[PDB]
Amino acid sequence: DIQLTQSPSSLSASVRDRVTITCRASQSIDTYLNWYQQKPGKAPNLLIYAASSLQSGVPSRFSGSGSGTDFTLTISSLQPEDFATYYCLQTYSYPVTFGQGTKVDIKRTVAAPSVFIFPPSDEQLKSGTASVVCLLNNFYPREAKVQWKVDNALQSGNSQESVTEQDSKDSTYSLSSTLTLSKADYEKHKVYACEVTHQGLSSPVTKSFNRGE
Amino acid sequence: DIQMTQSPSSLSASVGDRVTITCRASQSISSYLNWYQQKPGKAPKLLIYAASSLQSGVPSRFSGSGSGTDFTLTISSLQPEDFATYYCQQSYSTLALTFGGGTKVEIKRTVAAPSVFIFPPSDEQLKSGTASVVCLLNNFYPREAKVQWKVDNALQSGNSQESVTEQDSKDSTYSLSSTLTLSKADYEKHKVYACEVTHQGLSSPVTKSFNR
Amino acid sequence: NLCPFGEVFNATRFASVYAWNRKRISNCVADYSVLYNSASFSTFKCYGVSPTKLNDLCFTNVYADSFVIRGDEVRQIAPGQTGKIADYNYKLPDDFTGCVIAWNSNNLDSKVGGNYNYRYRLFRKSNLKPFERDISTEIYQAGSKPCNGVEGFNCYFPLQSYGFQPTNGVGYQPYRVVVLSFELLHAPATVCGK
Amino acid sequence: VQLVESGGGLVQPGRSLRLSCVASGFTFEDYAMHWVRQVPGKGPEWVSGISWNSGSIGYADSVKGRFTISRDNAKNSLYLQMSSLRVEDTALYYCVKDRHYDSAGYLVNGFHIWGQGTMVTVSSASTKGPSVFPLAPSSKGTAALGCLVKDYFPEPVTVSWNSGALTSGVHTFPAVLQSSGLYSLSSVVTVPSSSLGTQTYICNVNHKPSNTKVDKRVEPKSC
Amino acid sequence: EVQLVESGGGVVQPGRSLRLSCAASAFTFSSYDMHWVRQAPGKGLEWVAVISYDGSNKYYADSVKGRFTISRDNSKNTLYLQMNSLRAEDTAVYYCAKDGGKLWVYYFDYWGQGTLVTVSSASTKGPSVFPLAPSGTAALGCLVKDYFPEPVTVSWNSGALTSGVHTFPAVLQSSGLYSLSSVVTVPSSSLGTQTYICNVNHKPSNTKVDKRVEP
Repeated sequence: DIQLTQSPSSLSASVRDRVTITCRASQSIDTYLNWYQQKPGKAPNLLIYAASSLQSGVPSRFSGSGSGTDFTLTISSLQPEDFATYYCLQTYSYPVTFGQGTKVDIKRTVAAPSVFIFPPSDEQLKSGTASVVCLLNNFYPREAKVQWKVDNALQSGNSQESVTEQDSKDSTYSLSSTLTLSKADYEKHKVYACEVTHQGLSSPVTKSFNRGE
Repeated sequence: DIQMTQSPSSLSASVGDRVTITCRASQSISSYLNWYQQKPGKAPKLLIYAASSLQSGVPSRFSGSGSGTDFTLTISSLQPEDFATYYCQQSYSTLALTFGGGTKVEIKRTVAAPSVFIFPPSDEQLKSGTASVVCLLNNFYPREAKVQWKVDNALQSGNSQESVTEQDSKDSTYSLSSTLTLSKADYEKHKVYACEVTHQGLSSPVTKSFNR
Repeated sequence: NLCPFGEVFNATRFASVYAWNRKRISNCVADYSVLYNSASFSTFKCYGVSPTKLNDLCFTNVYADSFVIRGDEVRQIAPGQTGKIADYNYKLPDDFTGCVIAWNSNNLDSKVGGNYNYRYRLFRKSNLKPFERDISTEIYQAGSKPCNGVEGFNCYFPLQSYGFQPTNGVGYQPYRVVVLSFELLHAPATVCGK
Repeated sequence: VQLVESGGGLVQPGRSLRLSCVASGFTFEDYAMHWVRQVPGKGPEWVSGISWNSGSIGYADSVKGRFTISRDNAKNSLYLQMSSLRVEDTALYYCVKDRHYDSAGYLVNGFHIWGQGTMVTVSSASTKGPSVFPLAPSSKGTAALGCLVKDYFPEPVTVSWNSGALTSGVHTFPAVLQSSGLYSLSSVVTVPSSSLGTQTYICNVNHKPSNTKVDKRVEPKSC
Repeated sequence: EVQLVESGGGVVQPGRSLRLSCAASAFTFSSYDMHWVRQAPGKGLEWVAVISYDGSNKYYADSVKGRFTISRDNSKNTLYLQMNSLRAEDTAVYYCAKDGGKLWVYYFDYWGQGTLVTVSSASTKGPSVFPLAPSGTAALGCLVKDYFPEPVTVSWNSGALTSGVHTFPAVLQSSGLYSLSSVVTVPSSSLGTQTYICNVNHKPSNTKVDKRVEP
């Protein structure tokens, strides 16, 4: 009922940088706002309570400020272990509502993905279903679009995507998209391609194959 | 706070008399009550602590008694150096220590009528813009005396200041001076300037006045 | 070992004044100097004993009473006081020996929608005796007709909520109070200051 | 100091589950208690909370009327009765200790201690083993190949390469919940092109919920 | 034999600050609690603050809390009172008092001579002396008006005329200054033959005025 909007939704900064995250409430909430740090696969840890009060054991490089509707979370000097998603949480009224979160990532240089395509096996085609897979290997930033083309027809509502967590070494991401069709629907078409658009690509890269070659 | 009320506020006794001063408390203070003597222009000195314990070096003619809300200090035989103001102070509320109003023990002499003199403002003062009318009560006893300013039979309230001297070393009498201060514009607005004196030694109120 | 004063002052919540909590402190060494200079206190008044002298005295038992009232009522937590709190909720004797400590708890005990969890006894036929704790919720009979446990005309619930909101004046804000009582029996003492 | 959840598991949609939380290491009566859930791969959603003396109870709009929170102070326990479980309710449910005692407007109200969470999986179907199909390296310096683990339930699966001898360049992606209620997952690896005719590449798929193990050899497709 | 000597008193404008001292002697200063007690002009005694023997605990009266600060230096055997944000209500003679220490409660057994603190914005102005001419003996005197601050010494015939003189305590009029009256009763026969001159001296302003008094 009270909406919390964080900006940005994703952030890229290097170690020693000053990180500032914004959280805006749809209506005045006084100082009733908390900040949480959540690493993936872990419970959210409280960082700031009462808008600006530091939680016990939280490093002083974290600090919060603001009152009313506009608030800011600040990491004075970014650290390697501070990669996580940061949520703001209003405790002014019920229901308890969270922000959408700001994923803080350690900045790397822009990196282009390597694209591979795989046809469905003869073994699966006898099973009645055909699955075409597309691979995006080692790219940065995470924002990347995968477009499925079946005989140059854009496929929506029959494919699903999955993105890896950012690699701890080269700080890149990886994505896999899977196009699913029945055997009868598969033998109806020939060309299967996947188009990839990314910041590290001056133009979209497309990998394709022809059925039965 | 705990209010300490002493009775009487003033008493008159001669050397050798037995003087008893009363000190009442707004609430029970057990036995935490102290007595202090203060000479004019001097630091207070402790006489009794814990209601009844005599301080070291204080003459045994001083003694205290009482508990709860009512307390008494007693000087069995008043001496010439004992004429001073006596304060009681409660110590039950250790972080809100409060004193009594004080009881000034004075020298009883025979009743003396005051000599009343009035002085108009000098010519050297009227040119500055202020006019002060002065009334004098000279050598009277006791101290209780009322000075009422009447300007054209109108009682002047909120416009005079009083001052009383200490007891004279010769005749043990008091002296009072009242100064009525008004601007020059208020001065030529009226005609009659009088000073009314009420005192125990006067069978009727005496008034000394002059015409401008 | 040390006396647990931190468990009373630093408790995450406090009791309502009608159901005031009491902590009996015995067989321990008390550090009063660190306790009294820990947090900032808006009210600090001692009776019958100095707060700097406690480090030298010994007592059979020390009682730490704690509760929550509003700002205008802290003055009632004192010997010889009268009022709704002093008569019907928490009463100190006229010869009380100890200290009463209070601090503003608006950040802890006030709610946006109002904190109605803190209560106080509003109706009682007779006054509480010193150190009396009445937690009864019996319907108060204000007239000649019996109530029989049913609220109505001349039949009032004896407890009343405070309703703490952080924007209220300081007189209406919640204040946490701690009353330290120092009992001296003719028995071997167990609490000495150090 | 700990919060231990139990009661989660597999449940069919429209049925009910009762979650429990055993608290220790602190005064359970001294703090409000809350339930927060997190769908795999998504953010957090607060579910329900309770004051302490049952003086205040709240629910998220998406669960109000269907969930009932309660606490047994004598047993240091928090409960969540989840009647009529929709699929949108599938998530890991965290038992969480609140900083103070209000569930509305305390500046201090926070989620200071979190349990490990119990998993509530709401979906149709029972256990099914996955099929493993090769993602063969194509002909068109470094080449990539992989394996597809399709149509299994419930989670999870694990995939290795060359029995663990091949780890550099391996990416295994989180699984997606298909519309059929079954999961699917992929794993890939990049290798030098010069070894595609001399080095054999085999993926090792393991789906314990169905006792399925499959060793698929991934060869370049012959014309 | 217990001595306490104060210093640091004087004039101060409202809102300013002033620091007082209290040097102790001939007793164990680092073992007794110490007090400050003030006394307004013509009023009673008011306890101000207390400090422990070691100076770790400090307690103040509500009239000065959050405004005054008590402190002590056991190496110098001195007691301090930092008075900030001084109002007109603080105008009083300030005493330091040693704690008796024989009870569970506080009580003062020895007092210092005291130092005056006058809170007022009025500049040190010289007095204006005006005569009082007489109209069965007679009386005459002088009017020392409009001077700041206390005190002023008034004598007659350079101290030769002692009997019959009455100098009254000063009064603080609404103009922030002081007014004082001094009279003397003389026989009416030596009026034009005996000349009367009042000697007024104001050390704070360095003003000495001699004025003749004739009917």
